[PDB]
Formats: sequence, C-alpha cells, structure tokens
Amino acid sequence: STVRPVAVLKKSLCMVKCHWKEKQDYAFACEQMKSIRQDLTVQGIRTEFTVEVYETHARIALEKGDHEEFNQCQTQLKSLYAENLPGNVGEFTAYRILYYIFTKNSGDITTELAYLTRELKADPCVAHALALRTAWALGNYHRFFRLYCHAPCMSGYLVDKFADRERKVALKAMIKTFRPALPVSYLQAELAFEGEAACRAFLEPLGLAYTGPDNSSIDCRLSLAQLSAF
Amino acid sequence: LLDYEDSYVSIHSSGFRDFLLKPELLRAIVDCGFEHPSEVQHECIPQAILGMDVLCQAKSGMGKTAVFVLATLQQLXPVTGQVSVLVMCHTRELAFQISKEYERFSKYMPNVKVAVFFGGLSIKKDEEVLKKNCPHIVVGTPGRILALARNKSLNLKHIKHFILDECDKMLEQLDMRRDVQEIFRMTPHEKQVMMFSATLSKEIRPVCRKFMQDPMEIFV
Amino acid sequence: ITINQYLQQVYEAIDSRDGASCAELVSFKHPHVANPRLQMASPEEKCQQVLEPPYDEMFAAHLRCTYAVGNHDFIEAYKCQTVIVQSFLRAFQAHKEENWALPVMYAVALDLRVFANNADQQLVKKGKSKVGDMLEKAAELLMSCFRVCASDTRAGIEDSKKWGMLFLVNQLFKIYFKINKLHLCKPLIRAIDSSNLKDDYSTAQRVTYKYYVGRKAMFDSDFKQAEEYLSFAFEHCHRSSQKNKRMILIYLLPVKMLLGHMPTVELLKKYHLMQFAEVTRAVSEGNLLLLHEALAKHEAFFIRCGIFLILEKLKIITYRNLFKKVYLLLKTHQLSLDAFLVALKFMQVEDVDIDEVQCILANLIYMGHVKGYISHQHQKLVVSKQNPFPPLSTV
Amino acid sequence: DDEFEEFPAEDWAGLDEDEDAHVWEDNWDDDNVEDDFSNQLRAELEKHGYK
Repeated sequence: STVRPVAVLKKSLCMVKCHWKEKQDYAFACEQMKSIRQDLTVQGIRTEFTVEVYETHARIALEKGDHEEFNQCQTQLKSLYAENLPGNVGEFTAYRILYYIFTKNSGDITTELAYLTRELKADPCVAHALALRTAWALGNYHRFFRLYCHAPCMSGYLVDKFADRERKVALKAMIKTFRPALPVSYLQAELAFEGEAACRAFLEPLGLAYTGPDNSSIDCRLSLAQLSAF
Repeated sequence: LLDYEDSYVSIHSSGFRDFLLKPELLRAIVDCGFEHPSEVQHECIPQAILGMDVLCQAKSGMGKTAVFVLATLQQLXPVTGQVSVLVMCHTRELAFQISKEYERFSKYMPNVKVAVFFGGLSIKKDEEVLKKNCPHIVVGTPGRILALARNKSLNLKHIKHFILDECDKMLEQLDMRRDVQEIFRMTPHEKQVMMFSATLSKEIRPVCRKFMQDPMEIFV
Repeated sequence: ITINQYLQQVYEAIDSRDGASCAELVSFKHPHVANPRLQMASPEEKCQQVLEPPYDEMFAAHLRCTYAVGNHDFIEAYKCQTVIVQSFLRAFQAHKEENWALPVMYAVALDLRVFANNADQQLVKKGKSKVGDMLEKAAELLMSCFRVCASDTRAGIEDSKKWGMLFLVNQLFKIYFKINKLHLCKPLIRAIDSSNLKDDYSTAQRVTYKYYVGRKAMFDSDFKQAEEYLSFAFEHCHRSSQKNKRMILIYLLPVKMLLGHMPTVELLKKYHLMQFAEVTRAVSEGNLLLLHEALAKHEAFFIRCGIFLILEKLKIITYRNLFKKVYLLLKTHQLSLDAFLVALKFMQVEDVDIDEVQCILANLIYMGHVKGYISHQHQKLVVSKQNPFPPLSTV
Repeated sequence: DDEFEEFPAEDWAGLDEDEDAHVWEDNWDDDNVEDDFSNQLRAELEKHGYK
C-alpha cells in the first residue's frame, strides 16, 4: 500500500480536487492530501507532478486556514522549485513572503529577497506580496489594507491570518492619534471592512466606550486605558 | 482645536536538511516519510546535536522520540566492544518502540548496533548478548540496567549519551529513582543527558533537572 | 628534510606534548608542506614504526593531503583532511585534564574549512553538486570537535578543553553564514552565554563571536543587542585586518543609522564603503527620492550583504525627517495634513493622498517619533508645542 | 570571497587595535533648515500655497 503508482496517485489527486470543489470537506481533503504526499515522499519522487500536488494541497489549505499544513506544503515547494521544477514560482514565492509576514520572520524575508530575480519580481503576485510586505514593515496600514482589498490569486487568504492583528495595531495607532473622537466611518474606510455590521462586530469585543448613545464614534481619550488590554 | 497634551508542525521554514544531519541520516528521514519537523523537533534537534542536556515535555505523537534518536545517531562514534548511548524507560513497550525507532533511523548506517534489555527475560541472555556483540546503543528498563551494571556484565564507563524516556514516570517512584541515581552515578561525569516525558509536574522538575548540567528546558 | 627526519620530529613533539610544534608540523601554513620529499602518495607503510595510533594515521593522512595540495585536486585533499580531523578527535578525547592539543585542533579545523571551500570550488566546476555541499560536512566535523571540547567540564580551568570552544563556535558561525542556516546559531550562543569563560577567551575569537552574534541579532531584528555586539566588535579589531573592520561596518551602519547615528563621509572613504554615502545623505536630509535612488543603484550590493530590509526602515526615519522639515518650514503647530501630501508628492511617491498621509503620521505618532494628534474634523495635525519630534536616541 | 578572514595574531590587548575618533555624527538633527533640498521643498510648498 505504501508503494502507489504515479498514475493511480494522479487519479486520486484529481478525484480529491473534484470532491473539494463539490463539497469543500476540509478534513477529508487534508487526510487525502497528507496520504498523497506521504506516498510521494516515501518513494522519493521530486518532479513536476510532486510540485503540482504540493501546490494543490497548499491552495486547498488556504480556503480553510491551516498555517501548519500550508507551511509544510510551502517549505516542500521551496526545495522543489530549487530542484529546477516549473511550478508556480512567482505565485508561491509571494505566498512564502506572505507567510513570513504572518509569522514575522524578517530573516526569512531577507533570505527570500536575496534570491529574487528580475523575471520573478516582475510577477504580479510577488509584486503585490512585496508591496504588502513593505506596507507592513513600514507600518502603513492604508497601503496594507488597500492591497488587502484586491489581493491577486489567494493572497487575501494568507492576509486574513494576520489581518485581524494588523487591524488591532492600526486601531491602536488611530486611537493614539485621532482626538477627541474617531469616526467609525474612518474605521470602515481604512481597515477595509466589507460592511458596517462586520466593522461593529470587530469593534464590539474591545469595549472602547464609544461617544454618544448611538455609538457613532470611538472616544479615544476614554479608550486609551482600554488599549493596553488588547 | 485644543493643544496636544502629553504545535504539531513547526512554523519555521527549516526542514530536516537544515539541521545539518548526516546524509545517511537524512536519507532515512526521507524514507520514513518525515517531511517537516515538529515544533519540539525544531527546538531540540539543534541543541541536542551539539551533545548538550535537554529537558522536554511534549504531548505524545509530536515526534518526541525521533528527536533524541536523531541526536544520538548524529554524534555517534561507534567502536567495537563499547557502549556509548544508554536509554532508560519505565516500560518494556516504550523500550521496544524506541529500539524499533533506532532501527528505522539507521538503515543507511550499518556500523550502528542497538540492543534492548527488559524484565521478564533471563539476565544471562542479556550478558551473553553484551559479551558476544557489544552494541553502541542499549535501551532498557532501570531495573535490568541496574542489575547488568551491578553484576559487571555491562561496561558503563564509556557512556556519553545517557537519556531517559518518560522521565516523569521513573522519577515519581522511589525504587525507580534509586536505580536511576545508581546508574547515573556509575556513568562518567562527562556526557550528555536528555529527558523526555509527556507530563512533567513542577514537583518532579527539580529532581528531574538535578541530573543535568544547565539543560535546555522546553514545556508544551 | 627527509621524511624519516620529519616523522622523528613529529614523534618527538608528540612525546614531549609540544602543542605548538605539533600544530606547526600538521598545519598547511608551514614551508614543510612545500617540501617535495615530504609529499608522498602511500605513507601507509611508514609512520607505523614511528607514531603510535591514531597519530600515525593522522599524520599519514596529512602527508597524503600535502601531496594532494601539491598536485591540485582539492576534493581528495579535503577527504584526507576529513580523515585527519576524525583521527585527531579520537586522540584528543583521550587527553584527560590536559588541553595540550588545542593548537593542533585549531590548525586542523582551519585547514579543513579551507579545503572544504576549495573542494566546493572544484565540485562546482565539475557540476556534480551545488555550492556549499562540503560546508555541511565541515560543519558536522566542527560540531564533533565542539562537543568533544564542551563535554570536558570536570577538568580544572588550567587544563580544561573549554578554552578551545569559541574558536569552533566561530568556525561553525562562518559555515552557517556561508550556507545561510542562521537558525543553527542559537544553541552555540546559549552555550557560550552559559560558559564561564566567555570574557576570558582569546581576543580574536571573542571579536569574531561578537561580530557574528550581533549580525545574527540584527538578522533577527534585535537592534539594541546587535548594536552592542557589533560596536564591541568594531571597537576591538586589529589594525592590519582592514577587511574585517569593513565587514563589521557593513552590518553596523544600518543599526547605528536606525538608532540615529550617521556614519561620516571620512569613515566611509577610510573603509571604502561609499555605497552608504547617498543613503546617509538622503536619510539626514529627509530626501525620500534620493534614498529610493540610492537603494535602487546599490540594490545588488545591499541584497548581497543582506541589509536591504534594515536599510528600508531608514525610509521610516526619512519620513520623520521630511515631516520635521515641513514643520520647520511652516513654523506652525496646527499643521495641515495637505502640506505633508504636497511634500510626499514632490518626493515622487506613487498614489499618495491625504489618507496615506494620515496613516503615515498615525504610525509615526504610535511609534513615538511624533508627539501630536490628528483632528480629522478640520483635517489638521496638532503637535505638542514642546518636543514635537523627540530625538531618535530617546525613542 | 567576501567572508570574515582570520586575524594574524590571537591576541592584541588593545595596544594595536584601531580606535576611531568620532566617526558617528549625532548633531545632524537640528532646526537649521537651509540646504538645497530644503530650498527645493520650500519652493514646492510656496508653489502649492504653503509658507
């Protein structure tokens, strides 16, 4: 059972892709993908089909957030690309930079930059990832969320992992700066909230003691003490 | 305008190849199918390869045993008729499992020899095994190891990697702790000590780290 | 000198435990290596009536390695040197409470690293394997040497092998930085910190360790620690070794710039680092356009060094400097959030609006660079009227 | 070939180590705003209506 022919493994991968499209069963998809790449690795198969399998599993593991599985897939894809395989080098280099942003690995980002070519950096996905990394490191939440709004490919799926913490940092910066009140419409615009309901759902657990009975705006002077809690 | 007034998978991109392990060890790692190291592996392998003491508390199934298996296989200088790695655990099942892990991670290093001893079997057989082909790794229960060290059938003067599996279970008891203390006393003072267990209570942590010289402690 | 005389000298050195003499008779930085008679193909028959094991095998491998280095072909020279390290470690571990083979270990490890580099060059030329493959094996051998040295703790201070620990740590650091596996330096840093001799090692080894650890700390965004370690390393360097001082400065300049200290043009010319002149001038003047042009011009050099990310936070400092320039030019405390927009547009920053100006100023105030707040109702930023831009050193 | 090279001597005790006399500048941050870049910025602000 450990030795599985490549043709049967291709058929299984196609069936799992179709099943994920039809039903989106994440536990079944992850179990199937893990078995597939286990059978690939026990046989030491490093080829275009291997890079395709790892790409498919990494893309599946972003619709349902699984940082561990995505990290496994991407750290295998790095070596698969280094072995002169076609894959999607620009796309998954963008995803690698984005995951390093998520885990806050400045050294890994520097290492990735040290091996970027002109034709790679010309890719739109990696260009968006580099712009997002610059906005995040520079603390530019406006550019960060402007790029997060229209994120090419599945970049937004990665950004969603640290979108909430970036929003919290941006809100701390805004409360420390916007006085005597901060309109919630400004939060809606800056933090890239697709709905007043979603914006208020994000705002509610913090408990920032909004001004006015209707809670039209955040009272930042009163909420300054609340900043340290979150 | 008023004026302003004053887990199971590591999250690091570092595979087993990034641990600078032996090629014969990396081949076995790939063969067994370990794609990406666990968090405890990523935290303990670099420290354990350098021959330094380790204290680890991690849940079962997180690749805890493979950590010290790779650690002891990396720094193994195998010479005939000499034991340099000793593994002690309170259960025969764990000893058999760790012996199987050692066998699995050494299919590309024919020099390394591993032997297993436990209760329920005649000590004469263990003495015959030690004399006929003295291994470089010995895995066993504290009682059998203590008996073999007492009856002068096993040479403990060459131990350089003395490690415990489920250190909590052994160090909670009294007879087991006495046997462990005696065996550690017989071993040389220049060696590496590592202790792995599932649940390390704060009462056993001092008596657990009493056997190590500035160990790296990690608890999950 | 004849081979018999050389081996008799080696035997006398080993018998008298002359560490310096034995190191000179095994290192490749000695004129005896150039002696054609000493270089032999199969000294296996010899050295056995002279040297007790494993010294016989070690020095026979050294003779073979000298013959190799004479006849190029560094791959099997490195193989012979690996044999030398493996044979010497077994003898070094036998020395109980006597660190007389430390110079021998130093020379052997240095030659092992050099031959690993040369064999990697030859292997790259052959095309069989990628660059840095022999660095991993050299790192494994140096790890074995390090653990052999470190396991000796019960010996006295005057006879402890722990004195030979920082050298091996530095060699491992060099290998790791060559192969970019900087995550492997944490156990070595912890071991050196826990050691009681970290302030008593040789000055060269201490300086190299401080430089590498500060570089790693900068690589991990620990700027205060990196500044301290790299400042120590820069302060303590030999006058003759100017290349080492230049390498110190390469990674010390970004951290000192981030902390608020600017390198001088005199220093840059003295240590031949003129890639930082335009960057320093732009950061000092608050010139975003000049900073972008300089970072684009020296992009290859900065990427190769590994300081591009650390130098792009000089953009954060440049933002503060440019806004301070705007505030000083306007001489008003209730500044308009459109003057900063005009300045940013003049700095040729693509797609800049009042929203991005507000975001930049909010981040600056959050980081403490600016003491003020944003009204957002009258579209104006108010400053503190006293210390609106605190010194970068305090922040 | 850009790598930290070995020192010639194992110790120097600081007698022959190089000491750099104030190679760091910390007084560059000042209220003085007069250079060419400052003049360019002032001209741009004046063009856009800010004095």
